Amino acid sequence: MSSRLEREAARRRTFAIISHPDAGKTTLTEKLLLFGGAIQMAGSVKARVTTSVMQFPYRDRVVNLLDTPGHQDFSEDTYRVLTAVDSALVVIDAAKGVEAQTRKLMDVCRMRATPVMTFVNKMDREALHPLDVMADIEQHLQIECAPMTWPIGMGSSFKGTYDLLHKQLHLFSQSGIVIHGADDPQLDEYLGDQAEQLRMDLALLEEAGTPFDEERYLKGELTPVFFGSAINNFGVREMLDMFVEFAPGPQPRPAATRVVEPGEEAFTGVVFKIQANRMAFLRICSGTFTRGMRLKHHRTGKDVTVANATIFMAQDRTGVEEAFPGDIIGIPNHGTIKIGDTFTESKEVLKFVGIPNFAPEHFRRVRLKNPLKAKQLQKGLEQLAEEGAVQLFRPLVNNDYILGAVGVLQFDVIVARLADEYGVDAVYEGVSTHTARWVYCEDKKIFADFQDYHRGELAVDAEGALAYLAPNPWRLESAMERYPKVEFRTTREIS
Ligand SMILES: Nc1nc2c(ncn2[C@@H]2O[C@H](COP(=O)(O)OP(=O)(O)O)[C@@H](O)[C@H]2O)c(=O)[nH]1
Repeated sequence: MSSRLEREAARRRTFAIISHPDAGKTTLTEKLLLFGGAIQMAGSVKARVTTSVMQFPYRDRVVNLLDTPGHQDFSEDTYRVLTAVDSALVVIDAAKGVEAQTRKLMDVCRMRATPVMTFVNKMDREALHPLDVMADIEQHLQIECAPMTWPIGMGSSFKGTYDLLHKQLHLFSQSGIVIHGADDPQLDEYLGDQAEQLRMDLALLEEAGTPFDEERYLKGELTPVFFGSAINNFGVREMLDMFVEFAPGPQPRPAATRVVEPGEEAFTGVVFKIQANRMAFLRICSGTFTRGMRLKHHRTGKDVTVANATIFMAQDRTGVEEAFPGDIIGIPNHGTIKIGDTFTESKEVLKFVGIPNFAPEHFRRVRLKNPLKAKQLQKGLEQLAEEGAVQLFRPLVNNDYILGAVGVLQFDVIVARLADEYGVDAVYEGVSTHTARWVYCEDKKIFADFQDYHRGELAVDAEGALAYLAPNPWRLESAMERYPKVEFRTTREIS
C-alpha cells in the first residue's frame, strides 16, 4: 500500500513557534530538544544555519522546528518561515496574554489556515486567571480555545495541571497521577484546599468549555491550549505528545497548474528564504531529496546539481543521506535565487503559489552621499529587493526610493550591503508612511479614477505591483471608504 516515500513523509511534523519577545520561546525550544534527546542542540540554543532548522526525533515522528527570528532579528524572514510549516505553536506569557507580535504572526497563520496549538507559559509566577487567558486568546487570535490541561493555582500556589482527556493530575515542584472523577479523594490529598477550585473549574468547563475536535483544529478554527512552566520543564510533555499525535504531517501545496501531493515520487521544493554570508532554504513539497540528484530551476531554465546541499537533520539518524516532504534543505548558490522559486526533479513546469511579500510597517526614504553613484544605487536597490532583502516602492509623483521593512534591522543590512557590494554610501530620511496595501480593481474605469485622485499616495513596488502608502492604518481606512470597489490587500504574490 503506502510507498517508502509516503511512510517517511507521514512521520514529519514541521512547525514553528509564534510568540512575542520574552514569552518563553527559547526556553521551550531547549526543553523540546531535550525530549528529542538533542542534547548538543539544546546546549547551543540555551547558550545564545545550524539553529535555523532544528530536527529531532520524538515517538518516531521526525519533528522539524524552524526558527522564527525575533527581538532585534525580527524581519520579513520571520513571516516567510510561516509559509514553510504545516502548523505552528503559539507561546504566551501567562501574565501578559496575547501580545503585539503574537497577533501579527497569528495573522499570517490565519491567511494560510495554518493549525495552531497554544502553550500558556510561566504559570509558576502570578498570572492572568486561566478563564481570562482563554478569553484573551480567543479575542485576539480569533480562534476557539479547547483546554487540554488546566492549571491549579498560579505563582506560589501553582500545584500543577490536570489533563482533561488523560484524567491525570501532574504535580509541579514525573509521572501523572490517575484521577477517578471529580470526587476522587486523591484530589484533596494532593491539592488541599485548592481541590474545591479545580472542581468548580471542571464543572464550568463541562458546561461552557469547547472540546478538542481534530477536524476543527486542522481547519484553523480551534486551538488545544496547554498550561505549564517551560523553565521547569513542566506541562511541556503533554503539549509535545499532543503535537506529535495530532499536528499535521506534510500537506499538499498549490502550484499555478495544480495541487502537488507530498506522495508524488518526483521531488519538488520551494525556496522560502535566503541567507547571505549565499544559501537558499527550500521546503521539500514532494518526493525524495538525495545529494546525488539534478534539479530544474524553472525561473532561470537551468539544471542545478545539489552535491553541496545542507540536509538539516537530527544528530540521531544514521543511514543514507536523503530528505523527505516536510524537511528543509539548504542549497548554496552564487546569487541565482528568489523567494518562492520552485525546483523540480521532473521536466514538468511547476510554479508554487502562495509565498507572498508581506506589507511592511517601517518605511524610510534613501539618500545618496554621492550623486555620481546614482546608477549603482538603482542597481543595488533593485537587486536587493529582487532577492527579498527589503521592499522597494517608487512613488508615482516623484523619483524617490522608499524602502519598506517588516523589521527595522533590514534597513541596516541594506546600508551595509549597498556599501560592500555596490560601493554606495546611503543614508535614510524619515517619511510619514507606516502602512502599505496593494490595490486591485476589476473595474478599469473606477481604477483609473482612483489612480488619478490618489496619485500622491500611490507607488509601484519592485515587482511592478501598485501599492497605496499611508501614514497609518486609520488614514488608510479613510481612502477605502471613498472607493468601496477598490481592494486593499496586505500581501501580494511574488513573481
Ligand atoms: N518564571 C518563569 N520564567 C520563564 C519561563 N520561561 C521563560 N522564562 C524566562 O523569561 C525570559 C524569556 O525567556 P526566553 O525563553 O528567552 O524568551 P523568548 O524571547 O521568547 O525566546 C527569561 O528570563 C526566561 O528564563 C517560565 O516558565 N517561568
